[PDB]
Amino acid sequence: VRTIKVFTTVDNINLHTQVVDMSMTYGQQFGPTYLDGADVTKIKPHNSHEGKTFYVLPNDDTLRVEAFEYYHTTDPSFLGRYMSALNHTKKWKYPQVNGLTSIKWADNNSYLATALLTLQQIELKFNPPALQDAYYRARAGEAANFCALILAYCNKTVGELGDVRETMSYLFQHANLDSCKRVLNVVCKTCGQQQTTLKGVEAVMYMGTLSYEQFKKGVTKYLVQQESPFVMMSAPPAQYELKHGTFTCASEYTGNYQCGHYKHITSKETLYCIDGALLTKSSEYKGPITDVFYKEN
Ligand SMILES: CO/N=C(/c1ccc2cc(OC)ccc2c1)[C@@H]1CCCN(C2CCCC2)C1
Repeated sequence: VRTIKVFTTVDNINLHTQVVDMSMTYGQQFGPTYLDGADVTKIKPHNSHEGKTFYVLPNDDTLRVEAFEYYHTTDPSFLGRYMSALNHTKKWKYPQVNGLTSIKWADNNSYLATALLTLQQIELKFNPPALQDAYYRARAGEAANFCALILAYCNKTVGELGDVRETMSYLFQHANLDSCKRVLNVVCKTCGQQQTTLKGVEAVMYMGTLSYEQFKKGVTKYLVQQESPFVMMSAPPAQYELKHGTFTCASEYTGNYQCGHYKHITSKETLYCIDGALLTKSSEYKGPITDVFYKEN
């Protein structure tokens, strides 16, 4: 009997040595099987597959535990959806722009590129090891896996239209933000002392205005005390002037012909508009901004 040695895994951390009969398909021996995102279930082993690592679906307690510990989800479809996305994201190009990893436009990924750029400029501790590992690989230039995971965790497929604010929110909900806090106080002369506190993910997000200067000053009138490493402000896309040094980064959204497109503006020594692979540098920027991110120092 002709056989080769392969490795199976669900996390690419614990590798399980397996002997495969080249006469049988991977699906008959392991079940649904993947190589770098490609479904090889109906494929028989090639000699080139010797010593390669293959993803399989967790069909036993050992693989289930390893999967849950690594991904922090029980969704049985997660790994399949992750692999399906990876087979595309691995083919995307990831150019370095101004020291930041970006994505060349493909499969309507402007929102992912903009999120990827933003994530590199804020300090975030993910709870799932899968995200934390891919996060640091993405910051180093290898972001194909991180992008595939974002798609999987957000229940979005390659090519699906997406929203940066949504994507950031759902990723924040897989992060440790327990120390973040936003204390709100009612501004009144007759109501006395009225305060409520938002803790966790709610404290790092706000919808309604883009300016932190205004948000801090007011809103009935509410005084705000913000204690978070970062804050994301979102508002309907409208013409908005981005002044250098007054923000960290921002998302621009254009809706020409109801076909959306995102660009990323970051504030470095000057303003940089990163549109996928494209880069435009300006001292001033006016555009239809919809998200602005601010960092604590
Ligand atoms: C015309 O786009 N309007 C948008 C929008 C509308 C109301 C908002 C109200 C807000 O606070 C009250 C805060 C943000 C808001 C944003 C987003 C802009 C970004 C792109 N999205 C698209 C929707 C599907 C794909 C992406 C749509």
